[PDB]
Amino acid sequence: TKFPKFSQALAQDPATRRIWYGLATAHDFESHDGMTEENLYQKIFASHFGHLAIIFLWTSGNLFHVAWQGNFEQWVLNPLKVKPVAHAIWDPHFGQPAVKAFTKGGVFYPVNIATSGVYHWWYTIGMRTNNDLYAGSLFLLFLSGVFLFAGWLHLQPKFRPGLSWFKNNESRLNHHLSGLFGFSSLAWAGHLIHIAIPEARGQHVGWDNFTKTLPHPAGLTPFFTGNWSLYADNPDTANHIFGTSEGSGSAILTFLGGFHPQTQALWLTDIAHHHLAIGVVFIFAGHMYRTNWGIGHSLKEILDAHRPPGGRLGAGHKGLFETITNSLHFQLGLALASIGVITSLVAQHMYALPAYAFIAKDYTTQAALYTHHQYIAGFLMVGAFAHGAIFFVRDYDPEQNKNNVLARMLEHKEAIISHLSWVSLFLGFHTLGLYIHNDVVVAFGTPEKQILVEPVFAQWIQASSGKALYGFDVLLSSSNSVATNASNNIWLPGWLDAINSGKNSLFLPIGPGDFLVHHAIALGLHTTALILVKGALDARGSKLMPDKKDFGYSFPCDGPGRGGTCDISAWDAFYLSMFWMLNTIGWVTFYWHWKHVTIWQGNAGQFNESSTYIMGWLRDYLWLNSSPLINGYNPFGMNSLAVWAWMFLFGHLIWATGFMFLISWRGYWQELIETLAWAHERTPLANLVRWKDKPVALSIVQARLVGLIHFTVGYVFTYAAFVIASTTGKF
Amino acid sequence: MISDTQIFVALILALVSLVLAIRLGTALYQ
Amino acid sequence: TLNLQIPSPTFEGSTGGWLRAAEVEEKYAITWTSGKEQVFEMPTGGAAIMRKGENLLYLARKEQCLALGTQLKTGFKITDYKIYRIFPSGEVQYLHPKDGVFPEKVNAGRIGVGNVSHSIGKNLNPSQIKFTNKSFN
Amino acid sequence: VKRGSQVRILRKESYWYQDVGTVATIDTSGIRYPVVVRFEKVSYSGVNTNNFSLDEVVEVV
Amino acid sequence: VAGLTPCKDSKDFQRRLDGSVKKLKTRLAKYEKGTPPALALEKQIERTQARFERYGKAGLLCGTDGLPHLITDGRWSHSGEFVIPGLFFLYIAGWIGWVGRSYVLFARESDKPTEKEIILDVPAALSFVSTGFIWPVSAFKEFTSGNLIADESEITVSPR
Amino acid sequence: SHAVKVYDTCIGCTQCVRACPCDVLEMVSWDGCKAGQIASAPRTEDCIGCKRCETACPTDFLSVRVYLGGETTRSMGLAY
Amino acid sequence: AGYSPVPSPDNTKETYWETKAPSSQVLGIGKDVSSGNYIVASVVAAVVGAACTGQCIPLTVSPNPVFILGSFLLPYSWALHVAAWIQRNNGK
Amino acid sequence: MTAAYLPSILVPLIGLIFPGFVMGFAFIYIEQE
Amino acid sequence: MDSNFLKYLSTAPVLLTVWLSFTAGLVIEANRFFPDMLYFPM
Ligand code: CLA
Ligand code: CLA
Ligand code: CLA
Ligand code: CLA
Ligand code: CLA
Ligand code: CLA
Ligand SMILES: CC1=CCCC(C)(C)[C@H]1/C=C/C(C)=C/C=C/C(C)=C/C=C/C=C(C)/C=C/C=C(C)/C=C/C1=C(C)CCCC1(C)C
Ligand SMILES: CC1=CCCC(C)(C)[C@H]1/C=C/C(C)=C/C=C/C(C)=C/C=C/C=C(C)/C=C/C=C(C)/C=C/C1=C(C)CCCC1(C)C
Repeated sequence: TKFPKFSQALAQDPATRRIWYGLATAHDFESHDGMTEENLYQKIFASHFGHLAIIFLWTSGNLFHVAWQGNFEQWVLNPLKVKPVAHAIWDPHFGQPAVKAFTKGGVFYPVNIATSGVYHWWYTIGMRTNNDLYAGSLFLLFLSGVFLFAGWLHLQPKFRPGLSWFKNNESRLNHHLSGLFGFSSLAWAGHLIHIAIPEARGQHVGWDNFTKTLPHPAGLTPFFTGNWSLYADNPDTANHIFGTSEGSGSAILTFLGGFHPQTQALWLTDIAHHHLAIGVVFIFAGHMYRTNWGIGHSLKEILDAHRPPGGRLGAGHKGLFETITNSLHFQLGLALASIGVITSLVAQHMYALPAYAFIAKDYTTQAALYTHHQYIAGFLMVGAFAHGAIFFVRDYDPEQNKNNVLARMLEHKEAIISHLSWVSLFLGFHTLGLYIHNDVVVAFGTPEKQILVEPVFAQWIQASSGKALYGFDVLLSSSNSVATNASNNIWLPGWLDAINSGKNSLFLPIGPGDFLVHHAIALGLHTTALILVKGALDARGSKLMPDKKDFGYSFPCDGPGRGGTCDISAWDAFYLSMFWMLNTIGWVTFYWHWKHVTIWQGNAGQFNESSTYIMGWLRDYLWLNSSPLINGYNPFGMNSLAVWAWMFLFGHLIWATGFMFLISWRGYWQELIETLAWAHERTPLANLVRWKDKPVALSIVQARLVGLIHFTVGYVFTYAAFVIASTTGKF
Repeated sequence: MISDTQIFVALILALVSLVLAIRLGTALYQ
Repeated sequence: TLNLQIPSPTFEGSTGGWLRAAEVEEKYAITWTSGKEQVFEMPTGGAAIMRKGENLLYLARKEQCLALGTQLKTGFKITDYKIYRIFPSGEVQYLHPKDGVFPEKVNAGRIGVGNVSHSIGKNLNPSQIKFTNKSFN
Repeated sequence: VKRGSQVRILRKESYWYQDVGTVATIDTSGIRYPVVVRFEKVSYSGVNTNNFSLDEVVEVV
Repeated sequence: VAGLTPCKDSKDFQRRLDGSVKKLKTRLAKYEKGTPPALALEKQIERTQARFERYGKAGLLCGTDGLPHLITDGRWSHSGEFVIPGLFFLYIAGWIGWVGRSYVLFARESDKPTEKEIILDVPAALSFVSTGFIWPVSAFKEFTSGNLIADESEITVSPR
Repeated sequence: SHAVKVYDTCIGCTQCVRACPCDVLEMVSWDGCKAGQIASAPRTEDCIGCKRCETACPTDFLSVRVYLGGETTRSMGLAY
Repeated sequence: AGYSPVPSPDNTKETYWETKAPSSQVLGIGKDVSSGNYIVASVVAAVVGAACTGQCIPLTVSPNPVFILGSFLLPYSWALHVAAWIQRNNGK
Repeated sequence: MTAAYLPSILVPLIGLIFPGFVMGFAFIYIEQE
Repeated sequence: MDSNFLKYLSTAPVLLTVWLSFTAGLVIEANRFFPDMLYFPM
């Protein structure tokens, strides 16, 4: 056969395993037949071009559908009253009741209401008409085309890059810091000053107007005179109606701090100043490394030079330059870990400090965004650790890493793993024990016997930032502090106004329930890290299979000898962490959603009192809030939430289906499929047809993967339904 | 508000991008 | 060589026997001499009666043939069992007692295949055999 | 090393690496792994004996 | 006082006490006086009142929920909430671990260590249980004499 | 097919050969072990990958290793 | 072992050290500067940076560009004194 | 011919025709010597 | 008493059950005479 053209070992398989494994190994270029390093890098380059094109097409489709089937123009008038519609529904399975139930957007056809916040995002950017969105979609289609053409072109013989080019670290770092990050954020500041702020003040400025419209009455004279403070004079009044000229100012760069009163989002002038500042900082940072001139550093020199003379790190960072440059898996792990941290940061900061107008009052949108980015964060972290393990299996050279930090990590992996295990057990034992103690006492009717620990440390941090709710008087809660006096005339007025009003999510008040759920989160993070770190460090070998690097990253097992060696691979560690990552992100999002739901209804006391025992979560969060969702459709009718109820049950179904692949293993199914093949061959009128691929059971690793995928899809879809439907049915 | 001519221009750009995507897919499959 | 005229152990039939893959790809056979008419267990399932004299049996897999041979050797005391593989072309080949003596005891003439000149700890690393044709040995 | 002596194992792949066993016999015929070491701790496979070379064992004090 | 109010002077705590006592009294109203159920419910009421009074006088702080909250930061005014209790734990746990380790070594130097670990030598086990009362100085003595920490070259480890 | 390999650690116990449900391992002559015999894997195309040979191996780290590779009808043990 | 050679910038030297101090090639353009020069530079930079920072601690809406520039000498003084120690133990 | 007809013209295509043709062609490709 | 019976009583599960029953009794009696101790009294 020639389906897995990249593997004859699969092309010669006489079973369906060939098809399955050709699917699942299509992108492991390194393992493909006759794969050279130049071909590997060039294929990755072209694939990156294709991926960028796909992203551009996806965003273009979003814009096009909001422009065509959307209510953006009638949403920019009363954004706090009109629900934003994502796209129209055309399903030939809908009944008249369903069509009517989904015509909620005042559009006269069934629609979906967007939960992505693109409406608020674009309105803040400066989009006002549907023609603006359509032009954006046209440009993004053009950009997808350009990047597809670039990907095709750079696979041509005279345009294929070389490895001396792919491994050029200094020039790529300089260009990515200076141009991709720095000048890109500078251009975003330019957009925010030339379009977004005038649009937020009711002055339309576009391609036909931006070359004659001054972003500031003084023009660029304050810039080219050193009188930069003239760009902060006359900010927008507190009575500014976003999108209109009533209450607007003339400042383009400010550091007011806090939130705009009407929009309850950060000041656009503050955002513009932020982007300009980080742009110049990144431009400076992108001039650090040596390129075709004499100025700059060399990362190899720095890494080799950094060795503490005490010798507590050994050879320090010698050889890491070659290790990282020659291992794409090391780079992949670093990038994935950093992007995961940054997307968790995006979730956290985007709720505590909303940047888009009126997004804070879109409760379902905020919850959906937070859950989305937290789940993405967890996936990225799991992937980073998985690719670290893959690097250890494939790209690690001990002789090159003779007694540097990496070899030392491997040296004391036992200490690392054992202490990680101890801290996991510590956290788990005691957090679960406190929860059970509270459960039992409250059950016996003695809630006064609960162990409720005030999160005084986090409360102290809040007070240091300027929260006066808790009486600490530390740094910014103190009016006579040097920290207060230093920033009293820049941002502290607005920042204090934001922190000390209970109308926002900035530094929400916390209590013993928050303490307990935080330590549950600590347990989850530590146990996921335990599984992943153990997998990575034992990937090359353990005492059970001391030659694991020979077998690779994702082999099924080593047989029933030596006591049994099920799940003895680093892939299995990934497979096992993914359960735990899902658990932990579930805990995180449960906490976020319940706290915010209680605050939104104003009964924060419900969380403060029921968060201390697990029955409180099971009753006052899940059972209580599932009512509208499970009533999406019922014997007495249906509403728009029927889709979310159906998807809730869908997630339950696929979750339980994954249980099948995770509990039932291969031999049973193989001995059953044998009987099935016998029956087919022996049945008249159906033995006229024969399989071209011998029907076999699924492999061990394949079954683990399929069960994990079903489990994950059920997890995600069940919670997505619950969160969106409950938020939309409660508010 | 979005006219059929506009939707048609969008479709033409989509078709061009599809052609380029097929080209890139071929070049990658090699 | 294999004589296709040897009688069979008067089996009563089963649904565990060979299938179309035996007629298309490979069909294994086992021949053995028995001193009396005993009852043995088919590797496919069920009981069969072996004859006094030579008995020929057809199976779909070499593992089935060798399991039957092990049963004969341990349960009974028959050790003259020979295993053959037959292709649709009529290319009957000889497999077990490959050299006429069972593999469990050394015999002069064999050549070592797959033997390595160190312990498993001396295997190279995939990083050392990456983008090269070297072998981890 | 001689018979009835405590020797620490230096083979990385070994279940008893950096662990002490008792030498039961040393074969002078010239085989690859002459020394035979007994251990009190059983391995995962259930064997408490192994054959080692003279360079993979160090006498303890 | 830290961020909360003393529980001895909180309307929420008083309301919780009142609710508990009223529940018990409603349960009691349906039982004859002097019967075992009446006596049991009366004792429950007395225990509830004593618990609430003792919590009030203990100096515990109570939040808006009306329940005592613990200040586990190190403040000496609230040591009895986490630190002294935790010192008692650490004492008992070090005792248990020290005596268990001593017994492991004692069984190690025996004819049949596995037999000693499944069928115990309870005279020696009780000996070690007794020894466990000065485990801190004993454990530090072991550490400094070098009998606690094993060398890196004498502990088995997997290949890299 | 699966790749079965033997190393110098072989002691000639022959239990790997006797444990194989197929006939993939055979004893050959050697001078590196007292028994004078070493395991060899001539018929590796009949290997199924059960690792019974690996189980029946008394040497610290196994003298016989089965590296599961490409799958065929015989490797997959498909009677159909 | 088949990995392509890693390209490094021009004039890339070996800076790895197990001596008491790095080789003074770590200091690049300032490799030939004297240890006394580094000491005086570090002291002057520390004083000037601290002064220019104090002149800007209660930041106004119109801070002085020269004070902003000079405040970056306090971080600079740290590297200067590290270089001073490196250059004292390398013979200079 | 207005844009309102495009959903009814396309959804059956993208959801029954494109998948059917893709599945048939991929079947022919995967099972092919 | 029979030494074999005493060894049986010295077996691990018997000792674990007896010791943990004794500890449970200790905790139960401590809570029976000094109940509702959420804190060390200071
Ligand atoms: C951008 C980042 C990135 C990149 C470039 C790579 C690249 C690679 N990864 Mg991956 N990886 C990533 C992120 C990334 N990974 C993340 C975030 C994780 C954590 C989840 C992993 C975890 C991971 C593992 C554990 C492994 C790889 C492997 C690989 C290599 C082979 C890919 C392969 O087999 O394709 C797979 C091809 C597919 C088509 C994927 C099929 C399954 C996906 C998940 C779809 C399931 C969803 C389903 C269709 C949705 C249904 C919807 C419902 C409504 C019906 C390749 C070098 C493998 C490798 O070669 O390692 C040596 C490997 O073992 N990666
Ligand atoms: C996403 C794409 C999609 C689309 C566009 C449709 C469309 C349709 N489905 Mg649905 N369906 C889908 C996915 C889809 N389905 C999936 C994924 C499933 C699996 C759960 C089902 C399961 C399903 C069932 C069980 C039934 C439908 C039915 C229907 C019909 C709606 C009700 C009606 O009154 O029509 C009915 C009126 C008609 C006049 C039908 C005419 C249909 C013509 C002949 C179609 C032309 C077929 C074409 C020539 C085949 C090309 C093959 C090629 C790709 C290889 C309609 C044809 C109902 C039906 O009646 O289907 C026949 C029905 O009973 N569907
Ligand atoms: C609710 C289910 C559950 C529970 C309780 C645990 C518990 C544990 N898992 Mg996890 N795990 C789970 C589901 C669960 N797992 C699932 C579904 C998977 C996917 C396969 C995994 C996969 C997994 C892996 C891969 C790993 C863990 C680890 C751990 C430990 C984490 C540290 C900890 O919390 O220690 C605290 C301990 C507990 C919370 C359990 C104690 C239970 C009770 C309260 C103790 C008292 C017992 C009582 C006296 C018995 C009386 C009954 C008797 C009479 C019969 C711990 C043993 C890690 C580990 O072992 O690290 C050390 C680890 O590596 N788990
Ligand atoms: C909800 C979870 C779940 C599901 C769906 C199944 C499903 C199944 N199990 Mg079970 N199983 C489960 C959990 C589950 N299991 C768990 C947790 C375990 C571990 C203990 C097992 C262990 C196990 C064993 C050991 C065995 C089974 C068997 C079966 C089969 C029963 C008969 C059958 O085929 O019914 C068919 C019906 C369904 C699968 C229900 C869903 C199908 C819906 C109604 C139709 C949807 C089709 C749709 C149109 C497709 C469109 C695709 C596309 C257009 C979108 C079936 C495949 C037995 C078997 O296979 O015997 C025949 C068997 O031997 N299971
Ligand atoms: C009624 C309350 C209560 C209960 C039921 C438990 C129950 C438990 N605790 Mg304890 N604990 C409590 C209160 C309680 N704790 C309090 C108030 C504190 C704060 C001081 C702690 C602090 C604590 C720690 C620090 C640890 C536990 C651990 C445990 C678990 C195992 C203990 C063990 O095996 O001991 C038998 C004793 C041993 C096996 C010997 C070794 C372990 C002990 C604890 C060492 C003690 C001495 C050592 C020098 C202390 C250094 C601590 C430092 C590194 C922080 C067990 C579930 C252990 C755990 O979860 O491990 C995963 C553990 O390490 N607890
Ligand atoms: C990737 C973004 C994206 C997504 C997810 C969707 C989704 C949808 N579009 Mg489409 N659409 C898009 C971009 C997108 N569109 C763009 C850019 C245009 C302008 C040319 C259109 C124009 C358009 C029209 C005119 C209509 C839809 C309709 C629909 C719906 C049914 C599918 C259909 O008929 O497609 C048909 C799509 C086309 C004929 C052209 C666009 C195809 C895009 C560019 C494909 C991009 C593929 C992606 C980048 C990579 C695939 C990944 C791979 C793993 C599968 C559905 C909600 C129909 C509907 O019923 O809406 C309610 C409908 O009438 N779309
Ligand atoms: C700046 C500031 C503001 C407010 C006050 C505050 C005190 C917070 C102060 C300081 C903040 C600081 C110091 C924040 C610290 C954050 C840090 C250190 C975050 C780091 C997170 C680390 C992560 C994920 C690591 C993940 C690691 C992974 C995958 C490793 C994978 C790997 C493996 C397993 C094998 C080798 C290869 C590779 C890729 C390395
Ligand atoms: C509208 C109009 C006006 C007047 C004249 C005209 C006849 C043209 C008439 C009709 C126009 C028609 C019928 C247009 C049709 C539009 C069509 C077919 C649009 C579809 C566009 C599809 C697109 C982008 C798909 C993008 C897919 C991508 C990147 C896939 C990425 C990739 C994947 C998934 C695998 C690896 C390779 C690669 C390329 C990286």
